Parts: sequence; C-alpha cells; structure tokens
Amino acid sequence: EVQLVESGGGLVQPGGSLRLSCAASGFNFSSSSIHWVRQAPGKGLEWVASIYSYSGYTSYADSVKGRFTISADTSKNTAYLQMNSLRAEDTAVYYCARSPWRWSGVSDGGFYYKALDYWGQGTLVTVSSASTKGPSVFPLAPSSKSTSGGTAALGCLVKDYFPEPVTVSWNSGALTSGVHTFPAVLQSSGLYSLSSVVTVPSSSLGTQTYICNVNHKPSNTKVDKKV
Amino acid sequence: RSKADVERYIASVQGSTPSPRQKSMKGFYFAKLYYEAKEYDLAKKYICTYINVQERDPKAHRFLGLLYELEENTDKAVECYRRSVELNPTQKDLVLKIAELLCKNDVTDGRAKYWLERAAKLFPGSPAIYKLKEQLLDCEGEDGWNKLFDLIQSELYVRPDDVHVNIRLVEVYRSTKRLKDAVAHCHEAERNIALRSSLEWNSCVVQTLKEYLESLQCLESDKSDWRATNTDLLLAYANLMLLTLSTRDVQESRELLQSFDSALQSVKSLGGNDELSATFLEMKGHFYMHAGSLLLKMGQHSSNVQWRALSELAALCYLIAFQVPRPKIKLIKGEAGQNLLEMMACDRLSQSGHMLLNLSRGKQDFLKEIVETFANKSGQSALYDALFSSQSPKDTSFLGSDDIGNIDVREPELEDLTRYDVGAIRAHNGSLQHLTWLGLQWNSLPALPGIRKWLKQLFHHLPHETSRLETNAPESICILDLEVFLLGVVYTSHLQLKEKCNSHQPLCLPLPVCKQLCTERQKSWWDAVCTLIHRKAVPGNVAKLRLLVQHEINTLRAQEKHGLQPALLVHWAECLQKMGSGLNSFYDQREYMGRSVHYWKKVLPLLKIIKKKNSIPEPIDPLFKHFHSVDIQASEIVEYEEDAHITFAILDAVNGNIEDAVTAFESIKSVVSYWNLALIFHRKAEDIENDALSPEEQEECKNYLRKTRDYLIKIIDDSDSNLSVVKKLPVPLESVKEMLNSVMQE
Amino acid sequence: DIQMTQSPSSLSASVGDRVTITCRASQSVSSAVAWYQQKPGKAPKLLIYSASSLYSGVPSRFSGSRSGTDFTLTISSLQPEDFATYYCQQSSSSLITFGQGTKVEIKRTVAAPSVFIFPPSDSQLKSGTASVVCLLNNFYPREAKVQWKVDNALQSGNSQESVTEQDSKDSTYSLSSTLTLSKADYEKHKVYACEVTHQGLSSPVTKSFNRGE
Repeated sequence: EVQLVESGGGLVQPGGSLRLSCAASGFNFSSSSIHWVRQAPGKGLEWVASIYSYSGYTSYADSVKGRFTISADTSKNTAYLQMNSLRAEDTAVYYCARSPWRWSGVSDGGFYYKALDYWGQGTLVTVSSASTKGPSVFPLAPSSKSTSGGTAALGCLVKDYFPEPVTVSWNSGALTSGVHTFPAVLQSSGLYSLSSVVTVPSSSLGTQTYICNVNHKPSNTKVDKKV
Repeated sequence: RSKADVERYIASVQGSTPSPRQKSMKGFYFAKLYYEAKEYDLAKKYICTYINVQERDPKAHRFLGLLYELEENTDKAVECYRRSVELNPTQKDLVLKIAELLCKNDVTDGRAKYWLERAAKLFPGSPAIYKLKEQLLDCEGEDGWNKLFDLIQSELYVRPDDVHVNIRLVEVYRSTKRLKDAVAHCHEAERNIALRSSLEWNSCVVQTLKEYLESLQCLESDKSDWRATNTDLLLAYANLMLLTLSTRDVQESRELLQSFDSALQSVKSLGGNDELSATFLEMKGHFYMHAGSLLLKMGQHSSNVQWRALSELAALCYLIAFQVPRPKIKLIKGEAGQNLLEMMACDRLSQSGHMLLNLSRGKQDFLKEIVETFANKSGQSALYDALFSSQSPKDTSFLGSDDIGNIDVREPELEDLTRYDVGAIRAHNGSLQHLTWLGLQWNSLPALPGIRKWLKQLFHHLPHETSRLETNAPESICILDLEVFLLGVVYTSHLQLKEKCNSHQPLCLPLPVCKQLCTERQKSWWDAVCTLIHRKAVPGNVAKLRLLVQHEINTLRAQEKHGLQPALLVHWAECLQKMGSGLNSFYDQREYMGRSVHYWKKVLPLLKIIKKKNSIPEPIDPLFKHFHSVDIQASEIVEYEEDAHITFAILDAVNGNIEDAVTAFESIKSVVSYWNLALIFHRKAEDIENDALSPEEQEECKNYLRKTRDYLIKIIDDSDSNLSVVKKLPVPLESVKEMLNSVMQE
Repeated sequence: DIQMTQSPSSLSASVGDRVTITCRASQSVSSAVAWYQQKPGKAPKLLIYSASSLYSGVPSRFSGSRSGTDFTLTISSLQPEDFATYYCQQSSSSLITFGQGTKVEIKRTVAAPSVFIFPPSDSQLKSGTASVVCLLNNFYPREAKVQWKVDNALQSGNSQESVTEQDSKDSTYSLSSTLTLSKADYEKHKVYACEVTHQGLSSPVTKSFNRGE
C-alpha cells in the first residue's frame, strides 16, 4: 500500500533542464526526509540531495551543488528534484527514497539519516546533445569452415543509434538459446553501439536461415538482417 | 482639551469666515491644536491645506517637517525643512537638522556631505558636528554593502518565512536606491502565504511601493508594468487593514482606512479589463467589509444609541461587500495569482456573510430596513461622517463617489456560505483564531459546517484515522484528532465567552475586533501541529514541536488523565455519530462511528456515578476548561444512555452484527432508528432482488423492501407533523424522500 | 570529506559460504552506517541499518558489525538469491556517501573462451568506417585481456569492449571487442590479429584474418 513513483525523466540536451517527481503514498510525507540517489550505467550509488524530515533544509553533493534544487510539497504529497545546467556527466538512473523522523537526527554541524528504507522504481535521465537516430545493422557471419568442430558463431552489429534501448532477437524468437547480446558502448561521437551473437551448429549452417531482428522504438525503427 | 474641543472649533471659525481661501488660511491655526490633541494623520492634512494657500511661510513648512519627523518619514520631513530653510536662511538649527537627517538615513549621495559642510560653518566645531562626521563615515563601502547583502540572501535561503530578514532585504535594496529590485522581490514575496499574514511586512510593502510610484525610476523605466506593481499595493492594503484592525487601536485603524480610500480613488480612473481592474473589484469589497468591521469596533465601546446607528451603518457596509461579485479569476496571468484572488473572495463573502446574518437575526427582515433607509445617498454622507473627519476633501475620497446601485438586500444562503468558508480556510493560514471564529459563527445556526472538509483543505492526504492508534506519538495524527480538537476549542470558547458576558452579542463580534478566543495552550498546539505537517518546522525545534503535540494527544483520544468534562465527551460522541451517520462511504462511516463509540465507552462510567448524584473527580490543569454551566444532570442521563445505545447499534451494523443491531434499534421507537432500520432493510432486499434464486427466498427478499417503504413513510409522516423531529433527522428530509421515490419504483 | 572505501571490489563464491564485505571510514564515524542489496537493474533494498540492526523483513542470515572505523557485512550461509551487488552507506553531517560496491559472482570451474574474429562487412565499408569484432564466448572468470594487432602492430585508444553478466545456465561470461577506424586506414593494412590472455588458456591464443581472405 506504500510506494514511491518517480516521473519527469527522459532525455534532454546538455545545458538544459529537467524536473523529476517522486510521488509518495502510505506514510506521512511531513515526518519523512526525502533523498535522491543517482547511478550511472555500470557505476555505483551517488547521493545528490536530501530534505530534512519536518522542515526541509536542503543539502547537495558538490558534484551538483547550486545546479539542482530538491523540494517537498505537503499539499501534493510529492517531492521533486529540479535539475539545471545538466551535463553529460549527469546521465544516470535517479532514485528517490525516504528516511522517517525516527531515523533522522540533527547534530552540531549537520544532520544524519540512519538508512534509506523505502526506495522507488527509478526514472532514467539521459543527457547527450546527440539527436535521436535509428540503428545501422551490419552482419557478422562466420568466415569459418567447421572451425570449432560442429559449432560456428554468427552475430549482428547494431551501431550508430541513439538513445538506449535497442532490443534484438534471432529468427523472430525461434533461435532463443546460445544467444548473447552485449551491452552498448558510448562512441565518442555520441551514438551507442553493441553486438549480438549466437553459437549454432556448423552442420546446420547454410540450411537454417539465420536472421537477427532489432527494434529501436525511440526512433520507430525496425530492421531484419540475414547473415 | 479633547476631540470635541478641537472639532467643535471647526464650526466656530467656519461661521466667521466661510470663503475657501480664509478657510484654508486657518489651517495652520487649526493644525496648531491637533498637534496638541495627538492627531497626526489629521493635523497633517490641516497644515497641508494652509500650505496650499500660504506656500511661502517658513513656519508652516517647518511645522510639517517636524510633524513628518514624528511620522519618521525622512524623505518627506527633510524636504519640508528644505523649503523653510530656502525661504528663510536665518534658521541655522534647520541646517543642522537637514545635515543630521541626511547623514543618518543614507550617505551614498553627496547631498548628505554638502549639508554637513554648511552645518559645520554655521556651528563651528560644535559637539554635534563631529558626531555627524562620524555618522557619515559609519556607512559601509561598496565591498561592505555587498557583504551585508550576501548574508541576507544566504539567510533568506534557509529562512524565507522570516519577517525581519525579508524586510531587511527591501531596506538594503532601498539603501542602494535600486527600488525596482525592492518591489520585484516585494511582488514575488506577496505570494508567500506567511509573509502576507505579517502586519509589519505589509506595512513595509505599502511604503516600498509608494516610494517606487513617486520614484524617478518608475517613470523613466516604462509605463507597462506600472499597473502590475499597483495591484500589489491594493492587495497589501487589504491584508494590512485586516491585521491593523485586530491588533492596533481605534485611531490607527481609522488612519489606515484613509490611505486605503485614497488608493482606491487613484486607481478607479484607469479601469480596463486586466488583473488590476479585477483586483480593484475584489479589494473594493474588502474596503467596505473592513470599514464595517471598523465601524462595529467603535460602537462596541460606545453607547447604545451609537451602537444601533453604527451597526445599522456597518450592516450596509458588509452588505455592499457581499453583493460584490466573485472576481474574474480567468483574467489573471498565473495560477498562483488567480488562486490567491479567489481565496480572498471567499474570505470576503464568508466573513461579511456571517456578520450580515448575526446582525439580521436581531430583528425580523432587519436587513430590508437597512437598505430602504440608508441605501439613500444620504447614508453615503452619514457613513463618511462617522468614519472620517468631514474636513478632508470629499471629492478624492472613493467612499463619497461610489455608485451604490441596486443593493441586492438578499440575506445569504447557508449552502453558499459553507463553500465560501471551505474555500477561505487558507485565507489566514488556518490560524486557530480563524477557525474558532467560523466554528462559533455556525454555533448559532441550524446547519453545521463541514469541518472535516476544512481540515482536508488544510492538511492534504492526512488520514482520517491512523492505523497505529496504540501510541500517542504525533506522527500518528489524524484528521479525526484535529476535528475532535476544534470541537472542544469551540465548545470551550463558547462557554468562556458566555461566562464573560454574564458578568457584563457574543456572536455579533467581527473577526478582527475580537481577541484570542482559545487558550494559549490550545493555540500553541495548533500552531505546532500546523508547522509540523506543512513541513515548515525547524530541525532543532523538531523534537520540541513533536513533544508539544504528543502531550495533548492522550486527551484528544480520551486516554490516561484526559482533561475532559463528561459533557464535552458526550458532545464529541454525538457530534461524530451524526457527522458520520450522514456520510456515504463505509470507510468514513466506520471511522467516525468507531471514535463515537470510543468516547461513549469512556463517558458511560462517569454518567453512572453522576446518575446516582455523586461527585466527579475534577481535573488537574485540564486542556479544555471545565464548566458547571453544562455539567451533566440526571434529567439528561437516560437520554444519553439511549442515544449512546444507538451509536453502539450503528457500529454493530457496520461491522456485521445485524442481529444485535436490529434487536437494539427496534427496542427504541426513534426517528433516527427508522432511517437506520430502513437503510439496512433496503440493502438486504436490493442485492437479492433480481438474481436468479429460490422463489421462496425472493418473496422474503421483497418483504424487506416492503418494510423499507413503511419506515421511510413513518419518517415523513412524523416529520411533517412536528418540527422538533425534523431536526432529529440523521440526514436531510429531502434525502429521505429521495430514497423513497427510488424505493417504490424498484 | 569522508570516504567509504569498500573491499573487495568483486568477490567470487559459491552457495553455503560465509561471505564477508568490509568498508572503512576515513574519519572516525559514529554508528550511522547502512547496507543495501541491488540486483541488476532493480532498485536497492535495505538490509542493515544503524551498523548492526537488521531491517524488518530481511533474512536472519544477514548481520552487520563494526570494528574501529571498519564496518562489515556478514552472511552466515550464502543462498542462490543473494548473488547480487552490495553497497555500504555512511550518513555524516548533512552528507551521505556510498562505497564503490561489491559484486558477488557465482564461482565455478575455469573455462577457456572460444574466440572468433569477424571482419567489417561490405555494407559498413560502404558507409566509410571499419569495425573489427573479436568474440570471447562462455568463459570463466571475468578477468581477461585482449589486444589488437594491425600488421603485428599494437593498437590502443581506438578500440573498446563490453562483457555480458554471468550467464544463468553455465555461469560463464562473454566479451565483444570492437576495433573501429576509417576504411582508409583499414585499406592501408592487410593482416589483423586479436590476441587473448586468460587463466583458462594454457598459453595466449590468437586468431587473425587477411583483407580479402
């Protein structure tokens, strides 16, 4: 019955602005301290903001000090993280969470929170001046003649797309096992790129038609490619 | 001397020299006696008129400068001395004064330096000369001024609701003469609900705005935003008027009215169809409303003959206000601004509304007479007379020029009034003073206010009842606790005022005029729980605020050592039963009925001891003052035992113990038991009425619907016959008839 | 500034093991530390609060402890559902900081990656770029090092790689290495070799292709 819902994410251009909304329900929002914690891809948790339980004095990490502004509204029973002068470095998954007054203590020189009990689903925020774009699929077939005995390896290269995510399937889901689709990497240009591969018996190569199906929904792109 | 001695001399020389020129040439000698009778808003206008004909008198000019010095208006006082000095150079002491005042107010301008040089050569090396030399040096430098500004801003970041700090920001802006920034912050700050409630802040708002209007910067910049800032002045005046009337004395309130009326006359000429015009509309109503409240304040202290005439006069004022239509909300630029304006509108209609009623309850169609007799333009002059001194020009006074056309002379409807109150709960930041007033105004009416809706408008998403009722920790506060609290605050307040007047009407007092109606204990609690909920507390004071609330919880829930007189508990019990018994949803019904049973279960032990004419153990420093005025008597015990047994049955029914509920309901032939019997017989019928099912059962199902029809008919039959029964109905009569129509068509 | 240094960065264990993770506070910190479990992509969940107090609902096999400025999370008997990343968190004056994190990977026997190199496709050369792909499939452990040779010449700063998470069936990883530069530079060299070093390889192994085959 108690939950936190994050909203107000999405992509934005560097130097722009966004506003996240953390909607709370089930606990008295007045006596709870609200925090925001971002996490870049493959990185750890970074505390970015806090709001003392019953009054709402702000406190930010120096990585975002002066740019972000966190607020709490009793009437709307919702907290927000206003973000300005967004940089590519701020690209990360932003979570919110509460700490009851039972866990919020004030001491000489600042206040402390014992732990973060309730967490949200986490809303994504991408900051990149690269504009939306569909993927270009380049096939990766085996230049092998039964190299690894009875099994060979094929794959597809999904490249020059923005933004995440891309989804891949083989033979429209017929070839489920043996597949390994790797996470994408930010090419210095600004567009992401990944690879998808599968191990299949070499004896069946040339008989069973192998096709990778990629779908980049943010740009309404669909591409099937045989190898 | 007194007020009569000086205002009677008006007719003395008025009958000796009636021409306008000689009438104004006596202004200095008129003002000569008002300065002695402690009238400075009046003496100011008297001398100022003599200055309009005798503009070359150095004595008169200095006298006004010395009077503006008492008013602490440095810019105005200095200029007056300047005129007297340039007319007559021999006034050395004024050259010192000018130099003395220029260095104390602001040194940034070289004008303070110049006048100091002259002051030196007029008084060679006098003790004051060095004193001024040190004063001029005192003021900080550019780095120093910027240094102070950063403190205030850094201080305002974490303390935006601090009255003093925000005031200092306006003073710092004004010291650097960047008044545009002063008003800019002043405007963005009139959206703060707390600052808007600060008497001293609004006073600063009136000045910083006026200073900007006359300021050279206002004209040079543009005439486009001129209207925007002008609106805030009117808004500030309304807020300032509300506060001055309550705290300040009779004299100060009247003086503020004149500034209000001057602004209105200066604004009406522009008109138009934008925020300013709409603002003028709503503020116009406030003017009369407060003016009516102001009128009633004077009459309270005065004799009976003046009271009736003044209350008659006030009744017209409130009427004028109520008539004024709801302002055009769509026409404002922003959501915050428009919502504010409506909030004030609701406040106007609510406050004026109850007053209109309380004054009209005195006699039969008393309102009609008020309009038929004083709606005449003769009343307009009788109003200006009682409020102001007739000497002021009646041409530029908005009061004397308003077109009083077609006064509705229609008493207000309760249903409209309720929605006005509910919409205006946030008008005065929900001060327990505000609510305790409203709650008392409805205490004399036959329809009760939607208190639970008031609290929902203030503390949003605060649960009706907290799951963790076991402890008294104030994180478990519930809208029920508050509703139970306000009930006692008003039940207590009413009894206290009843005792006061008995030693010496109580309903008739307007909201500003009356003093604190609750105990400082109660007020401290409400202010605490409010600051806590809205998240405007202080990290350090959190634990103290938290404990202050916790202390009283055990009393609002009738736990260990509750300072509750049995009568107050009973009042809580029935007031929640009937409050809940009219609700539609089950969640709310259950909660309100639960609490009602709870309080009942705590009283009945007391009633039994009282039933045998024994003594109740009186409390130790109770939260809600005990009174023998309402001490329970044996004559009423059996009724409560019966009325309580109903509340028990109702909860049994809501929980599922229909067998025990019906057995009890049927035992007592009460109007309320019919509506309950009917409502539960209808449910057993409707569900089973149309599904495929055993025919014998279907006949039994219909049989219940037949009982429903009969009980509703018994209600209406007994209702139409006697009025006392109409008031006992747990729901409105039309609601009972509404069900019956559907019951029979089924 | 206070810092929570978490160790180890990556841990490998099997079911039933008594596992230990530790965080050191630079300055002397009071018992206001917490522990969290974050499964891949999901939200972080609270395990221990106030250093050694168990959060209601957490299994009893979790326990927190402190010694000096070193805080330690202890799992008495590891379970399959506990194979996730963990974080330590301190709350000092008006500031919260987290450890770098600790990934608990399922331990298994060693496996050698079956490598397959792939050339850039005709379609990609049409665009004007050239990407070489080097697969490392179903190996263990995560640690490995790949190097690129253009005509037996080391390359760095122009290629990248990414690794899959530990598979659910065999508990093995996979790596895709991409060497990206212009077609012009790709047509300037003939031989291309991808070398791999790994604990499972008896000796380093390399596979290569020549433009045109």
